[PDB]
Amino acid sequence: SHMDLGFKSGIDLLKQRSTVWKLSTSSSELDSVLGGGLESQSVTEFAGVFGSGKTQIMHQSCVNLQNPEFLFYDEEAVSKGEVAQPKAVYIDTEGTFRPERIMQMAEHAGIDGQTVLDNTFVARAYNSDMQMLFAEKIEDLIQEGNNIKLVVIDSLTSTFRNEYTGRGKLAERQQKLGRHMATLNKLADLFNCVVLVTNQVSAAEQAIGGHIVGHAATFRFFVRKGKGDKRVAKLYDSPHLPDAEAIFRITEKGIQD
Amino acid sequence: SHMDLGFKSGIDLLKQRSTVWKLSTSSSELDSVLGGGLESQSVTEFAGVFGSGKTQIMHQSCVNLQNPEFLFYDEEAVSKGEVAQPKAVYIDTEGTFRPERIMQMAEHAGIDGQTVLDNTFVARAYNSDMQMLFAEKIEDLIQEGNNIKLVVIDSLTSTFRNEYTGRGKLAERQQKLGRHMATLNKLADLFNCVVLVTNQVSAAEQAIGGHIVGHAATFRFFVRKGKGDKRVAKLYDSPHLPDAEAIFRITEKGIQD
Amino acid sequence: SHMDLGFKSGIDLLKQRSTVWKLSTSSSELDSVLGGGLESQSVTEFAGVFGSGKTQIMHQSCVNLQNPEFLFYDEEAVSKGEVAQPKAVYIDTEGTFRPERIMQMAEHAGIDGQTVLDNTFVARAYNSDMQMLFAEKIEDLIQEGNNIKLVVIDSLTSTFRNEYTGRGKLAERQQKLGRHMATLNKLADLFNCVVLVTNQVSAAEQAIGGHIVGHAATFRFFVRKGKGDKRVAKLYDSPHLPDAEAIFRITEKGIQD
Amino acid sequence: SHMDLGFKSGIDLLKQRSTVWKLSTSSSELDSVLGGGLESQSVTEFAGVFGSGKTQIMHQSCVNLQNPEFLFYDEEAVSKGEVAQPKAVYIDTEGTFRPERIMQMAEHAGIDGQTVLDNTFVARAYNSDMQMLFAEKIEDLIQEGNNIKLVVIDSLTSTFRNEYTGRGKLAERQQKLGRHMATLNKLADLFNCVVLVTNQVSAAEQAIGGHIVGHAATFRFFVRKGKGDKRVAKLYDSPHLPDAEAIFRITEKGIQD
Amino acid sequence: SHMDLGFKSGIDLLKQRSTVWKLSTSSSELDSVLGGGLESQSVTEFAGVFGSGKTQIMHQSCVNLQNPEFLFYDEEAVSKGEVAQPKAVYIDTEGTFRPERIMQMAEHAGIDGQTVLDNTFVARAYNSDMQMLFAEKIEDLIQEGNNIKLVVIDSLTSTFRNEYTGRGKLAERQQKLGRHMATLNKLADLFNCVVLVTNQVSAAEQAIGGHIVGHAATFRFFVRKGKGDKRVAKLYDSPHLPDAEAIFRITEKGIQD
Amino acid sequence: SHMDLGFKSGIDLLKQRSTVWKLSTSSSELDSVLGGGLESQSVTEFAGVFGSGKTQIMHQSCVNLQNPEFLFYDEEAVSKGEVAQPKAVYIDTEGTFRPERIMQMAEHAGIDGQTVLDNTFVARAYNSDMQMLFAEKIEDLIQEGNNIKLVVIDSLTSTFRNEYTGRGKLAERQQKLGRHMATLNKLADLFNCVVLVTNQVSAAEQAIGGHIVGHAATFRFFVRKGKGDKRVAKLYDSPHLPDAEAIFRITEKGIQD
Repeated sequence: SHMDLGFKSGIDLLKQRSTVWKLSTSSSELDSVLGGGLESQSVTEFAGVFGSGKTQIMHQSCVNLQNPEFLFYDEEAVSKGEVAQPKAVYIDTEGTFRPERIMQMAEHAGIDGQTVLDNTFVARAYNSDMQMLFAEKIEDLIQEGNNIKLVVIDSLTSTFRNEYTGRGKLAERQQKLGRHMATLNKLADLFNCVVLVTNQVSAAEQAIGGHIVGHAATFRFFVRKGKGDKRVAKLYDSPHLPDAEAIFRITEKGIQD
Repeated sequence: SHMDLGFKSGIDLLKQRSTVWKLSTSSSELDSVLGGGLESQSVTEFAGVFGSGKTQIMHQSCVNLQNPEFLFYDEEAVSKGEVAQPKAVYIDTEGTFRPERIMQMAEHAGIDGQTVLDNTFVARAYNSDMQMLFAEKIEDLIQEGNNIKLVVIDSLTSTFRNEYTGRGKLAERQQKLGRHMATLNKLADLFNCVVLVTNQVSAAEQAIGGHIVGHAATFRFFVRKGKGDKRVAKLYDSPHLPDAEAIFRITEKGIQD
Repeated sequence: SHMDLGFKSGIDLLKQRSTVWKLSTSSSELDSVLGGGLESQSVTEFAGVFGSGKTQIMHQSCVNLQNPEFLFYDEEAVSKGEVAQPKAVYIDTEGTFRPERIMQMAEHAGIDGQTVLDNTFVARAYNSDMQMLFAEKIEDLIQEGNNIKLVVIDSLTSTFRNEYTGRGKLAERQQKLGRHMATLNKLADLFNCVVLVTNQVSAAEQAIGGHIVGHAATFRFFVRKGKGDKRVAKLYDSPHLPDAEAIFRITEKGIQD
Repeated sequence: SHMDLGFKSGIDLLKQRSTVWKLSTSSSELDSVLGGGLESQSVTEFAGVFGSGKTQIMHQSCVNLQNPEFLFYDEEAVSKGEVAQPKAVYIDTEGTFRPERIMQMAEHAGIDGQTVLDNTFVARAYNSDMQMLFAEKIEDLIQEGNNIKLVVIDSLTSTFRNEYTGRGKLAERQQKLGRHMATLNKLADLFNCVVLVTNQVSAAEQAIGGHIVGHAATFRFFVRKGKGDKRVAKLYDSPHLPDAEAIFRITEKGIQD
Repeated sequence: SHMDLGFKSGIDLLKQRSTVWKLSTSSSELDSVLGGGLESQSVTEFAGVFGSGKTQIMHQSCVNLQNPEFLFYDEEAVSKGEVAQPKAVYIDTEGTFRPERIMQMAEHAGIDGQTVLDNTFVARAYNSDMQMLFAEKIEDLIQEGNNIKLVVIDSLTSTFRNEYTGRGKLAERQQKLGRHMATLNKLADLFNCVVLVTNQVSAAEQAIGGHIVGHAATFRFFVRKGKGDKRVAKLYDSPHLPDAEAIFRITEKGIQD
Repeated sequence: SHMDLGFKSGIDLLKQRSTVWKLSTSSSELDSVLGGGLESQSVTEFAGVFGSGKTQIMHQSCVNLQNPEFLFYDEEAVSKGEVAQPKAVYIDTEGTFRPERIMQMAEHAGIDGQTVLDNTFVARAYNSDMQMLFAEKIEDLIQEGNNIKLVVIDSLTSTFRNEYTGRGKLAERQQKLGRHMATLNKLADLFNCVVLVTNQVSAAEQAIGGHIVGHAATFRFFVRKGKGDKRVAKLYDSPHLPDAEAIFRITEKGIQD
């Protein structure tokens, strides 16, 4: 009864810790910094400038979800049915979803592009209202028998930024964002899935949204452009992992190395 | 089912791509820059100064909609009925609709002007509330048996600009705009129509409304005055078309060359 | 069913045009500048300083409405029944209605004063709420069988200006005003009557209200004080008439010359 | 029918003008400046500094209302029942009602003080909400069978000034005030009574409340202190009376000369 | 019927003055300056710095209410039944109620302390809403049969001051305060009880809350510290008493001299 | 009857004091400064910079709750039943709860860590709404049969601080804060339990939230860093204890000295 009130005993916390599964990024170093891969029941943020690869990682994650081998879990804790026919939701904030990139990534990966597209729900959000409502509707998707295992918010803050210009209404912006973050954390946890969000950085080195976002994101990264198609992801916040940097590349095959 | 919620599988996206039809502008160069013509399912923005041709293109579009040969589409994906007895909605926020100019453009196009007027609904909006409400009521018009295939918003921002003065209400202005842009995209998508919007520019060049408007418009142009009756439309934003310029003219015949 | 939704076809607009009737101002020059007289289906604004004659023109219009020979219309487009037993509504925001001036003007015009006073409804409005509500209640007067054919708002902006002092509530002011402008245009349109409004000006030359008012008034005048009882009305905005000035007098008889 | 809607024909306006009655102020010169006495159906304002005699005039009006001979009216237009058992309402905003002063003025005028106190309702208002609600409830007092013929608001702006400090809420204060003025004029008009209000002045020389109050007060005075107990009431605004000054005194007998 | 609407005839007002009773403060000088003691049907305010004795006066009053000889009234206007089993309500804003101080004052006064504690209702208010609701619930305590004859608000403004920072919120703070003052005056008046409030002062010399409070407090004191155990209460606002100072002391017995 | 209305007689207050129990902090000096231990029916605040020991005290309290020898109470006033099977609520605002730390503290204290984890409900709050709602839901946990005797709010203000930036919202922040403080006090009082909260400090040494928080917290500490693992807890606000400092240490066993 208590868990229905949003509470969890210390024992409930430990138990649920065993049902955590992870999704590979197709990058050795990146998976390593992640301590296995992208964790479920948590929100992972990739913040950087445009072209840094935040969106590539999002597309790559939708493809990988469709490869049974890219999902790592404790067999005696997570049944094979729990992760069967896994579906992905991609909330698109600026029209960044590219089906052809999904195909390309699928092909070079030996996955059926057709299947990734068929199992990835795309929601085009033109304002913060839609963005937040789509997130909440993910429960409805799961209620219609869709095993949503990956939620992608690309991007987390552009609609809020575009709607709240002026530090005179920043509090209203922060509260709405905090509400969205609670929703994102709620579905990662209640539906044992991984939630990923992309974000931008401001002038001195912080992801947009302040602490309201930061205190609510379990894993946080800054993504920088190396030379050429190289990228470096820096994990600077995680509950128990060490801060570390991982280098990788973005090619015709997607995320690699 | 998922579609009921606003989500589209990647496969659905590809499928909807096939039903996109285009409307000619009566200018080869502009049509070529558009990659064929003004696209259904998208919001196309024409931004420029007063007298730059924005309103003329809107009128030309209403006339052209009444000539079957001016609509281009895949006869394998779009039935004749889908585009039969097509009608236009012209939401006029400053009193720019001119039935006599419609008559003229039609006459010179070998199109009956009476037919254009009989199939063009004009909605005079004196404030932003009326403007947004009219846009929402387009669904009610369709539901009455009117095959709306062209929606013109001339102009998109004059009302919002006349109401929200001072950067102290900008947030509210931006949120109302975002709501309007969402509705415009919804009409274009759910009813497979072409949605055109005219807009102004501000001081190195930007269409009024910032990113809330920009991010939500699929095709964006800046229209400039050339010598005499000449004009140049510069497409600077599109999903996959190259950024190019097209020259054309505004004559007694309408848009030409 | 479309007109029920506030939409009108191009054809409906032309048909609309055929039923327009005009009201003489008693000034040959002003009538000429107007293209015959004050048009129904449009809002006509007279802006200027106190004493420029705006209020005098409003009273003169109420008197002239009671002279069948001062209403010009196409007999084959408008029945004598539509313009029969015409009544006026005068919404007064500063207590400028003078029954004695009505009497004096009538007498000197060979019109029965009592008939003018008996067919002129006066509404004293002390704030914008009353002002706007009276305008909306004009529809109710009509249902009860009153052939309202002339609506006077003297003055248009006095109350809004007295309530929304400070450019900090200007946005709300502009929106309330836009709502009122829409209602005034609706009365003129739906009930085929002439709507006149008085207004003030400010510096380097503009009627109070900005574009929210400007875009919503079809005929716009600046009225200036000439020498003695002479006045000059300058039409600087109309759909198709030329910009021109008219000189007249305000005498014991009312508007003349 | 049109009466229900707040509208009145020019004829009704003239008619109602015949039912106006006046209340003597006990001062010959002041009664003369007033054109006979304080008029019913109008709001009369007395603005001045503290100690200028405003409150004394309010008390003297409550006393005089109980002497049948201090009410002047057209016996052919106003019935004796209309002015029978007249009662006053004194809305007290700073605890200025003084029953002993009523007693003193009454006896010195040969009126039974007990009768005055017995027919004078006092409403102590501690904030603007109470002040306004009390004024609206005067209608309910009349609806219960009380012939309310005099309404005193002492003072009109006191509570508004105390509540709306800072000019960032001035618009809200001006609108609330405008709503209050509407109510005061409504009771004067609908129940044919005299409404008196006291007010303060500020820097040059203007009653507090601006035009919102000013356009809504039919007769306006500035009361000044003369030598000793002498006072001068200056009428600076009236519909058809000349602007003039009246000197009078405040003694044990009340207002005199 | 008029009283039901909040109005009172002038006769009513006089009838009410006769039922006024007073509560001794234990200080000869203070009682003399008050005209006999703390008056019922009025709000009495003691303003000053921390340690000036405001709270001690509140405590002494709760104790004194339980000694019949400390209540002064006219037997012909107030029945012994009306003042029998009197009870006090103490609204505590910072946790200043001290049962041990009550016991002490009682003991030294020959009054049973348990009787005092048993007949004193304490309400700990942590914010303005609770403070305001507690005052309104006093009516409910009375309806339940409790003869509430004294209400202490310690302090009047602490919560309001803690919740409202910025001159841009001052308007809302003043209106909430005005609503609270209305309630305090209403219970003093309707239930014939004495209402006491403590307040702070600010720079030049005024009690916090401005005129909204000042205009609504019938008796007002500034309480200063003298030498050692001495304190001076200065009555500077009363409807009919002279402005005067009372010196008293805060001792083990409580208030004395 | 009055208990329902939120009022407590002075006798109720004394009787209430009789049932207060205290919880050991495992620090002899700190327990001494506290007059015995953390008191039920009160809110105790620990303010200090990050790493000062606040969160550690919260964890140590959850652990100590499960050792009956650490709860001190009057057996004549409090039954073994009231404190039997006590449970704790830990509202986690930044993700600071650590089950492993709970295990370690228990283990080294001779307490079964599994028992502590099993009887401690954790609530992760990502915004002020959630934070406040969990607090209120504690009534539900108790209703469902859980003997909640310890409530931890870690931290009290990080969410409010992250949501309300700028002085233009400070009033709204203070009021939300006030409501939350009232709720915390209410559960401490009604369910006879200990309520602990952690807070930050700013600039000239004050806990965040100002007086709105300060006035509502019965025991207030500023916790600072000594040398190495030493810490000093300074009690600067209590109802009857002396202001004093207690040095303690944070080690593998937990809070000690």
